[PDB]
Amino acid sequence: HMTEQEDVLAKELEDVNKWGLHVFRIAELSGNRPLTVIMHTIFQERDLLKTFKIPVDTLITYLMTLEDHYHADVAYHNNIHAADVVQSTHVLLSTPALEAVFTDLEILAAIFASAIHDVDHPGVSNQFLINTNSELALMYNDSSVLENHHLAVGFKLLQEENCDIFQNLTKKQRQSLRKMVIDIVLATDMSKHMNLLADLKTMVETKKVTSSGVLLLDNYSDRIQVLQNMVHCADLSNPTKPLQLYRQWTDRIMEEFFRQGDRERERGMEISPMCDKHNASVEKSQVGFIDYIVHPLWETWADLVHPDAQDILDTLEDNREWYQSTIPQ
Amino acid sequence: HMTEQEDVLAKELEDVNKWGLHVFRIAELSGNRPLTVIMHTIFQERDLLKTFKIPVDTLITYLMTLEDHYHADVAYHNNIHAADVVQSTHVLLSTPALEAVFTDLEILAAIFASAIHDVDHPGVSNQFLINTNSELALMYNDSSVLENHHLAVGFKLLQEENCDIFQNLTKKQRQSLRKMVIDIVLATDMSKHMNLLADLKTMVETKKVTSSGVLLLDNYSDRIQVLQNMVHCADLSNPTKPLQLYRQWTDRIMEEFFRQGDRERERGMEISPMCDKHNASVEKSQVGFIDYIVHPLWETWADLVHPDAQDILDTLEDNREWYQSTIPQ
Ligand SMILES: CCCCOc1cc(C[C@@H]2CNC(=O)N2)ccc1OC
Ligand SMILES: CCCCOc1cc(C[C@@H]2CNC(=O)N2)ccc1OC
Ligand SMILES: [Mg+2]
Ligand SMILES: [Mg+2]
Ligand SMILES: [Zn+2]
Ligand SMILES: [Zn+2]
Repeated sequence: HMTEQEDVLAKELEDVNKWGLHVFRIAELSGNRPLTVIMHTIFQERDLLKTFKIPVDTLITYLMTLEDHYHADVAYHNNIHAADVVQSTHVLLSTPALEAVFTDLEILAAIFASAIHDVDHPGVSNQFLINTNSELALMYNDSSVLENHHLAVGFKLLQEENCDIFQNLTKKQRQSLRKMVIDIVLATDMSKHMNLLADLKTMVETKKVTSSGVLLLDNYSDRIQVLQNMVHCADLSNPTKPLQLYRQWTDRIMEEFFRQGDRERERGMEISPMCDKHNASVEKSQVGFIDYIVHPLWETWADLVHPDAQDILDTLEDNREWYQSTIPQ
Repeated sequence: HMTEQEDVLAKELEDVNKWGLHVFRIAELSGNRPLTVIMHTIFQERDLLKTFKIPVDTLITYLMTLEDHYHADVAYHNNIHAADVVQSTHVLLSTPALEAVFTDLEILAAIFASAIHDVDHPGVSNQFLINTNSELALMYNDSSVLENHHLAVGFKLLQEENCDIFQNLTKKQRQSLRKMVIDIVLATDMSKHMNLLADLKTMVETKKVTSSGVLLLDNYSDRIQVLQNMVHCADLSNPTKPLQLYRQWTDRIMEEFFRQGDRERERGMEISPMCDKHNASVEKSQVGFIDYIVHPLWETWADLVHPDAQDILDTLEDNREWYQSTIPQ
């Protein structure tokens, strides 16, 4: 048996409540199982195994199969990105503006949704699967193709031998969870982003708070909408992390994009924007990504949970300043 | 070779442009192939084989497989209902208010959509497939489960040997058709009906007509919306047909509903509304169906194509009066 100083994985896992968790280091030290150990740590930390009577060996067995179904040959959409979205949602769930707001079931749904939200991603976009007449695009009628697929795989895996982590939820619990999880993952579809954000701004206009700053969320509609946006912000959280995490995420999305561009090229198709290795502006793309998508979203979020997300918003403008100012790589 | 007086099938098929076509008689006389002969007649009549260079043996082969994938053990959602929706859309396409309004591609899409809109229906509702945790509900995330499935089957069958009736459309034609067909079939989802109708009323408020009464439809949005509502009206056209057709449709939907109710019963589930053979009011249900769904829809349609649908609307109030007035069966 090892000493505290020796068990470097447990040591890193103590940072699970922090924005800026060294998730790549956790991936390396867990033997490429970041999703499994991070999910397990989060479930213990939130006392979710006890609350829903999830048997630990059932949780581990489900986590392993789910993690097995992220592709390790995909540079960005893989188990490490899933672990990062899970961990980022976990931190956002604990912002003071949201203190005691969500039930345990809603917390389960948000973390479970984050965990499966990209399962079995092939490293190519919805648009590429539509344009190449893939079996998934045919199956799903060109509409939210991957996000529909992530949901169906994440639920189906629950039926494997000893994988049903929801076996002791009541029928009604399982039905509400399912509903919430579907609503959250479908909302990760980037073609939904402009309306999601437009409607988030609208609900922030008429938000109600207790005198001590806690949000009041009285109904399903308002509750689910915060959770959809929360997970979406978690998904789009790379540029708000410490620069050295951020840069690694940027190298991985570019590598994945370039590989799609190469498939397009050998298939004789037009190369999609930002997917051409011979014609790339990595830094300018990040500045555009931040100016057009990431900052508008995080500014509205910070409004919703004011002043909780101020440091996140400062880091984001800093990283934007850095990508804007650097000498190209 | 037969005489005109002997070829009773060709004789019935001359009624293809009429509301009140004897579709059950066509089913019997075609050897249970109403969808095939009615689609073929409509394609010839509209000169669609020539316009899109569909080879006749390709059309027939696709029609036969598509018709084979409607279930003959299902009382209502079967090949005869598909043939009736196809034929009813065909007549609505020819209302004077819509004279020369739609391109040939849009006409193809509406008739093709009608033809596949219920393919492989199992005779049980979306809600039953969700409640029994079926593989389709899992696949499609509880959302438009059957309508997603109808689309995916109708497109997939095109890939069978000699079934590609769209082989000579340009890539861009095939892409617009696909888009239109998906938009039309997804709109047949009854959970979409209240919003479809609310939005149809809104567009009727600001509709524009030429001085001779032809609708002006300048953009995709307005065009697709009329086609969605057209096919939806065709789907919900049973109570607007001559009484003796109407009554046969009513016996078939009740029989299908009762069979679902029986599956629910033997599975020990609660029996869904109108699915309990031991507790049914066939006539009152039709009056409710007309008052709540069918008449509100057809009144708005008749507004849109005024005065074209007046006879349809008169027949509907007549049939409603009849079901209201009868001695229970
Ligand atoms: C390609 C450069 C511009 C965009 O950058 C990024 C884009 C994303 C969104 C991904 C890409 N596809 C998605 O559906 N979600 C995430 C991280 C990124 O960089 C760190
Ligand atoms: C069950 C009696 C009340 C409803 O009657 C009818 C309902 C329909 C709509 C069908 C039923 N399900 C659907 O998705 N579309 C069609 C014909 C009917 O009667 C002639
Ligand atoms: Mg995704
Ligand atoms: Mg249907
Ligand atoms: Zn993601
Ligand atoms: Zn139908």
